[PDB]
Amino acid sequence: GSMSSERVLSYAPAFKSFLDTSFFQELSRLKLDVLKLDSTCQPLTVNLDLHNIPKSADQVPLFLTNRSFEKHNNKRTNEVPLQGSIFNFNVLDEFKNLDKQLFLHQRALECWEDGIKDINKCVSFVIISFADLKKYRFYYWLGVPCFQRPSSTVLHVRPEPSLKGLFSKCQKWFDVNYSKWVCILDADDEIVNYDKCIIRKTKVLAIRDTSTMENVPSALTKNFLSVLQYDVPDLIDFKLLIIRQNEGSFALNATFASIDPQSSSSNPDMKVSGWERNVQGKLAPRVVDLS
Repeated sequence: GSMSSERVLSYAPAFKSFLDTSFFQELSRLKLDVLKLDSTCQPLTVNLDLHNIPKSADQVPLFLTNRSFEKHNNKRTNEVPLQGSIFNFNVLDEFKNLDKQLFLHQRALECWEDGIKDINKCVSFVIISFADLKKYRFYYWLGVPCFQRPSSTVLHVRPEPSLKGLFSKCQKWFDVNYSKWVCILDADDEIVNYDKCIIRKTKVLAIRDTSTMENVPSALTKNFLSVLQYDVPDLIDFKLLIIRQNEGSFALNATFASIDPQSSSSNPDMKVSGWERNVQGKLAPRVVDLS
């Protein structure tokens, strides 16, 4: 807290769920075929439209419909595909008593394992559900596994406006490279795919951000920064670009720091979070009456 404008970076939830009636109708149809099972997990695909996020939003909407259950074969115009899954529980008591922290931690571990192989694959979402087919009442809860490893590492940042010139090229790069969440500068300031050997030298990382909150990036940022630390353990100071398709991109002069002296360097804890808040702002399932 000596440099002016130095702050610890804070975050916003990565997505907001919007499940339309066709999603619940399809969930219902499919559930009728698995009544003998205690639970099922089925892949989902959604299309993110980072160019047309409503002004009223705080983060990108995650639109679930009947089509989300379908195999996605081709990209929709101006939209980025995101894979997730739905875990449907046929016993309401199990839906309720499932330890949600453990469950999301398990999801996060898979994102982590994917991410340390390819940083662009550490993003996902999960829906847990119970569907009362008699009442046509549906309980659901969106989780977006966000992991901070080490749990005790924070990111100190201040604005780096001298980098603002890069925003346009980053927007265009993310448009073209629709399967990627991050890009970096190479040693000649060309925008390229993340490469752990290049970034260790060039130290400039840009992220496709899902938040629209001013100066506050998506919590998904935590995932990317955890992978970065694993990839480049000696990296302390670097430049971080938070890229949005609106006018809200921002660049940061960033510094990793630990708030725990007795923290394990060989076996750091991973903090996991990302359950969506419900209509009342509580960390609990949402309930929809479709009858």
